Amino acid sequence: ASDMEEKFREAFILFSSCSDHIEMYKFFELMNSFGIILTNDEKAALPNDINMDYWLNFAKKHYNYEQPFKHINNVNVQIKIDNFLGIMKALDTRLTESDLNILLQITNPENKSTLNLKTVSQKLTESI
Amino acid sequence: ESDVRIYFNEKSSGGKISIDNASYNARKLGLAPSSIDEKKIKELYGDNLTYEQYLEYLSICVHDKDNVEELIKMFAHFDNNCTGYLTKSQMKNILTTWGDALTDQEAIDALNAFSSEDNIDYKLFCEDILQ
Amino acid sequence: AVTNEEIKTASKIVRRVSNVEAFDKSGSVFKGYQIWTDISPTIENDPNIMFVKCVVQQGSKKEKLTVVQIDPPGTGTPYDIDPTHAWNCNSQVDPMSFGDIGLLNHTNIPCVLDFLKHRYLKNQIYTTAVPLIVAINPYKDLGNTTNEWIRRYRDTADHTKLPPHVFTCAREALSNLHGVNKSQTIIVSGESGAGKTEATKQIMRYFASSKSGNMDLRIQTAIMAANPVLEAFGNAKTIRNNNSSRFGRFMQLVISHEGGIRYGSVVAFLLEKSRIITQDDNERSYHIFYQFLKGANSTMKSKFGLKGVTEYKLLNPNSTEVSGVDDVKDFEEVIESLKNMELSESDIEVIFSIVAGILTLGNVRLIEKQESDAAAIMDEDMGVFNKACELMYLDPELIKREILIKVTVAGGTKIEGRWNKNDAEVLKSSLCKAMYEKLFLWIIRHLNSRIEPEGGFKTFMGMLDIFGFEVFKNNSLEQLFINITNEMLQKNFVDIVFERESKLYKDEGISTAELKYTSNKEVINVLCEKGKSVLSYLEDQCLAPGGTDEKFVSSCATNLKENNKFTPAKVASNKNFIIQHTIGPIQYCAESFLLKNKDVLRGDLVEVIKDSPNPIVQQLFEGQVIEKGKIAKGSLIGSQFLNQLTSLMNLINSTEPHFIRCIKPNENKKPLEWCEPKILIQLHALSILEALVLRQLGYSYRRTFEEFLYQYKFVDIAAAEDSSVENQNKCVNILKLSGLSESMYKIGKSMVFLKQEGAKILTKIQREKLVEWENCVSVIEAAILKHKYKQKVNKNIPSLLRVQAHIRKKMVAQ
Ligand SMILES: Nc1ncnc2c1ncn2[C@@H]1O[C@H](COP(=O)(O)OP(=O)(O)OP(O)(O)=S)[C@@H](O)[C@H]1O
Ligand SMILES: COc1ccc(C2(NCc3c[nH]nc3-c3cccs3)CC2)cc1
Ligand SMILES: [Mg+2]
Repeated sequence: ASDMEEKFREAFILFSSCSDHIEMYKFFELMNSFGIILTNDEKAALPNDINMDYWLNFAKKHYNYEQPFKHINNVNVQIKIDNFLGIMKALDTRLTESDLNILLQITNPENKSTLNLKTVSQKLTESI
Repeated sequence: ESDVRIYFNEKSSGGKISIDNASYNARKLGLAPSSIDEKKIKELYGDNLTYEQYLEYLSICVHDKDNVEELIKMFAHFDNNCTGYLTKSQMKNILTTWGDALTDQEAIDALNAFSSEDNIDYKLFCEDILQ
Repeated sequence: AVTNEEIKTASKIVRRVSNVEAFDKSGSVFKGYQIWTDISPTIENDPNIMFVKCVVQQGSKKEKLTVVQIDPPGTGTPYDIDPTHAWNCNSQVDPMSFGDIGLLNHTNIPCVLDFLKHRYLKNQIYTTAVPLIVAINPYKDLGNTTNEWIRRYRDTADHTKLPPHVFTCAREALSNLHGVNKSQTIIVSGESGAGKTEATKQIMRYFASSKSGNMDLRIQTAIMAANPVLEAFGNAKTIRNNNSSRFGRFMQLVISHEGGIRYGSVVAFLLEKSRIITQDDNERSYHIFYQFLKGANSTMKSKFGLKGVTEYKLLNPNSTEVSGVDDVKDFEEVIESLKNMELSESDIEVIFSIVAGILTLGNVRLIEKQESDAAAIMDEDMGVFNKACELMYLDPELIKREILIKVTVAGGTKIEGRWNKNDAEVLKSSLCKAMYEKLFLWIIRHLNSRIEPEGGFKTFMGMLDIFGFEVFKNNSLEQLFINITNEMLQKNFVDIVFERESKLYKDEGISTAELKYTSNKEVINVLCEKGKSVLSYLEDQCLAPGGTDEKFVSSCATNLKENNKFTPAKVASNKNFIIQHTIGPIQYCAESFLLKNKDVLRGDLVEVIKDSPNPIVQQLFEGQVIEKGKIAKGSLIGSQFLNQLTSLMNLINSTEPHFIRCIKPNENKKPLEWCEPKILIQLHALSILEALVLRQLGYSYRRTFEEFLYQYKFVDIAAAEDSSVENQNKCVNILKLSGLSESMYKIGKSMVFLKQEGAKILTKIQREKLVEWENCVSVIEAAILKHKYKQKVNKNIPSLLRVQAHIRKKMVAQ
C-alpha cells in the first residue's frame, strides 16, 4: 500500500501555477504526466472548473499503481532513434531539442540505433 | 552581546544548549535560521553546543544578503503576467509544499496577518517579514 | 495615457481573418477550447488591455459562441460573442522557444500581441518578422548589451543557437559585407522613445569591438566620441523622451571583419531649429545649453559673462532640471569628446564663445520707436548686444544695421526703410537659429574631415536613425517630410522582399507569375514628382510673392486629381488636406507651411557672418549663394531636403538593407508595462503585421528534398523508404499520394515548394497516420514537462527557505 497524495498535490500546483483550480488544457497535461489517458467521452464528462480535491479523487481512481507508464510500454517493442525523434516532432511535441537529447542519453546510454520503450517506461517510473 | 548571553542561560543545560533552543534565541535576537544552518552546525558540533559554538552558530544565522529582491524569487516565478500580486492560496501552496514547509495554519495565519485582501503584493509581504 | 483617438485607430487596425474551429465533426465543442476575444468587462475597464482569453463552453451553438473568460482572471460568468469576435489561440506553445513571429500556428493580432508580450515580460525584447527586427524598449537596463554579450554574439560558432538581438543583425550585416563585397544599411526607425538611439549606440559598440585590436583607434575614438557631442547639440528633453533626437542621422562606417571601425562619415538632417527659440512646457532646449551654463567654471563664466540657466530668454526658465540627468557631468564628457574629435582648446573655446553669443543675443530686447514706427535696441541692452556680437566674432554695427534697416524694392528702385519691432525680432531670431544650426553642421564637417577615407567609400556599413511614420491629428510640415522619408523606405522594403523572393523562385525554376507586389509608386509621385506633387507646389508657392498656405492647398487640389493619393479634407478644405500613405490616410494642416519652409537665413546677414575675422565663423556659411533679388529654391527647407533625401536614397538602394523597427510599450517610461492599443498602433505603422502577411503568400514553405523527407516521412512511410528512388522522386511520390492538390505544391530544382496551407494539411495528414503513438507521446512529453517544471522550482528553493525562515522569526515575536 503506497500513498501518492503528496506527489499528486505537488504536480497539480506545478501545472496550475500554485492555484487551487487548473485550466482544462493544463489538467490534460497533469493527468498525462502520471500516465493517465481519457477518451473524448470521459474527457467531455469532466467538470469545467477542475479544482485540487477533484484531481486527487480522479488520480486515485485512474492512476495505474502497478504500471504507471503502461501507455509507453505494457508488460501484457524497440524503435529506431531517428524514427522516434521524427514521431515526437510530427505530433507537435513541446519538448526542445535539449530535452530530447537528455531523455536519449538517459534511456539509450550506449547510443544504440534502437530505443527500448520498456526502458523509457522504466526510467520515467523512477523519476516520479 | 548581553542579550546573546542572557538568552543562552534561559535554555542552557549542563553548559550546552540544544540546536532547537539555540534557533529559538536566534529568532528572539532577530535572526532567521533555516534547516540549512541547523544542519551546518549539526555536522560541526552535534546537537548540543557550548557557548562558543552557539555564538559561531548565531554568526551563521545573520544572512546579510537577505533583501526583498532575494526573498521574492519563488513568488515571482509563479507571477506569470508580472502583476506583483499572487492570491493567498497561491502563496499558501508555495509555503506549505516546498522548502522548510510551514503547516497550513502557519501559512494562512501569516498571510491573513498581512492583508485581509485575497491578492497580496509579495514584494510588500516579503518586506514586512524582513523587519 | 490612453486617449480615445488611440482607441479609434487601434480598433481600425483590428481585423478577423481565419475561422475558429471550436467544434468536432459530431458538432460538440472541443473540451476546454480556448479563444481570444475583444469583448469583456476587463477590456471596458482597462484601456491597456485589448483582448482576453476565454474557453468556449459545452453547448455553444456555432453562430453565437458562449464563452467564459479565464485570462486575466474573471467571474466565471458565461457570455455570448459573435464568432467574428473570436480569434484562434496558440495554446501550449512556448513563446521563448523561437525567434520569429511567423513560426506561430496562428498569427492573428491577439496572437501576435500575446507572443511579443510574454517574451517582453521575460526580458526578451527582440523578435523578428523576416526581414524585420522588432525591438521593444524595456525602459531598464536588461544587462544584455555589455562587452561580455558583444563577445558572446561575435565569437559564438553558430549565431543560430542565440536569440534575436541587435548584435545578431550587426553580425549578419558585417558578415554579409565581407562575405560578398556588398555594402549594407541598418535602418532604425520608430516613434519617439522607442529605443532607436540606444539601439544604434549598441550596434556601434559591437562594431567597435575588435577581436584583437584596432590600429585605427584614433579614428574609431573620434566616431564614438561623436555620440555625446551630437546628442549634446542635437538632443533635447521632450515630454516623451528625456533625450529626444531632434535631427535625422545617417552614418557610413568601414569596419574590419574582426571588428574595429576604420573610417566613417556622419550626416545630420532637419535639425529642429525652432527649438532654439522657444520650448513647450516641461521641455528643454538642446542639452548643450544646460551642460554649458551649469558646467562652465568660474573663469569661463567670467570671460563669456554667463548668467544662470533660469536667466535666459531662449531657455524655458521652469524645465531647467531633468530627473536622472547630471548636466555638469555630461559637460565634462562633451569637453573630453570634443578633444577626441581633434578640436584644439582654441577651437573648443570658439565653439562655446559662439554658443554664449547665441544665448546672449536672445536676451537683447527690442522696442518700437515712433517719429514710421521703426524698431531699435533697448538702450540698456546695447552692451548686451555688443557682447553677443563680440562673442560670435561678428561686426556689431553691421549686424545692428541688418536687423534695424530694411531695404525694399518698389518700382524698380531700392528704398531704405526700417524694420518694425516684430520683423526685427524675427531677424534677431533667425540669426540665433542660423548660427546654432550652422555651428552644429560645422562640428560635423570637422569630424568628417578627420574620419572620412580620402578616396570615398568602396564598401560601407550604413546606419540610419529616424522617426518612422508620424501620425497625429494635427500634422504639419515636419511630419510631411518625415512621412515622405518613410514612403521611400517602404518602397525599399517592398522591393527587397520582392527581389529576394523572385530570385529564389527563378533559381529553383518556379513560375513567379503569381508573385505579389503592392507598389507605393503612386503616392511617392503625388508627394515628389516634379511639376505635379505636393512638394513642387509647396516650392512654387514659397517662391511666388503673395503665396499663402491656402493658395498652396488650392493648387494641389486642382492639379492632383489624377491619383486618389491626394484627398481634399472635408472640414476646413482650405488649409487642410489628406494623403493616402501606405499605412492609411494621414491629415495635414497647411497652417504655417510657408512660414516653416522659408525659415532659412538668407540675405545680407549671411554676408556679414562670412566676413568675420574668425576662421571658424567664416566657415559656418562657406560658399552660400548671394540672394540679391527675390528668393530661390536654394534657401527653402523642402527643396534642399528633397535633394538630400534623393542623394541618401540612391546610396541606401545600392546596399543590402536591415530594418530595426523599434516599439515603445507604454507612455510612462516604465519597465514591464504593456499598453496593447498603443503597441498595436505601432505594429501597424511599422508594417510588422504586413511583413507576416507578405512572407506567407504563395509557396512560402521551402525545404530541401532531404529536409522534406526527414520532416514528412510518415505521410507515406512506404514511399519515403523506397531504396530504388532518388530523393526528388520520393517527394513527388509522397505528394502525389498525400491528397494535396497540384495547386498546393511545386517541385523545384532542389526544394519542395509548399503553399502555407498545404504544409499544414501535410502536417495534419502525417499526424493521422501516427494516431497509434498519440497516447505514448502525450505521456512522455507530459512526464518530462512535470520534471522540467520542478527543476525551475528547485532553483528558487534557496530563496523560499529565507521567506519561511523570517516567517518563523516573526512567529517568535508573539
Ligand atoms: N534597449 C534599451 N535598453 C534600456 N533602456 C532603453 C533601451 N532603449 C531605450 N531605452 C531607454 O529609453 C530612452 C529613450 O530611448 P531612445 O533610444 O532615446 O529613443 P528614440 O527611439 O531615440 O526616440 P527619439 O526619436 O530620439 S524621441 C533611453 O534614453 C533609455 O532610457
Ligand atoms: C522643418 O522640417 C523638419 C522636419 C523634421 C524635423 C525633426 N527632425 C528630423 C528627425 C528627427 N528624428 N528623425 C527625424 C527624421 C525622420 C525622417 C526625416 S527626418 C524635428 C523632428 C525638423 C524639421
Ligand atoms: Mg534617437
